[PDB]
Amino acid sequence: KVFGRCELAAAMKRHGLDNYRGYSLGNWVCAAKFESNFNTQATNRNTDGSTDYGILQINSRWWCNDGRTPGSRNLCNIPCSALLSSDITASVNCAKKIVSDGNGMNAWVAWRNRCKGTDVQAWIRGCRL
Ligand code: NA
Repeated sequence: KVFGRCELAAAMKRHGLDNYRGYSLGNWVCAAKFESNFNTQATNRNTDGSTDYGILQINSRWWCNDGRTPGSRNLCNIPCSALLSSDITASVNCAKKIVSDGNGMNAWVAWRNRCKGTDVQAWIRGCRL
């Protein structure tokens, strides 16, 4: 599924991401935009052989099991393919564990490089939220 900007914002808010660990909703929408272009089916391989999955590009090195990342962890206790669903529940619940791990949203390279320190509230402007 390719989400619209306000559609995703509304769904993230319903799932409790707005101001989760202090990150306003615009941060999460900005992160999804530059991680996946709002596409739930996005995948990208990393140099170490792990793979990033879904709208928030969650990595198989730590967070999910894809059967092809030996020596890795599965801290969200899910198969990585669950992160590609049109239903973003699994992605959001796993993202809540990531952002809680001590590094905040700095865990997402695209957030630190393209969202942090910008006007992230612009990403929800015009939405009925
Ligand atoms: Na894994």
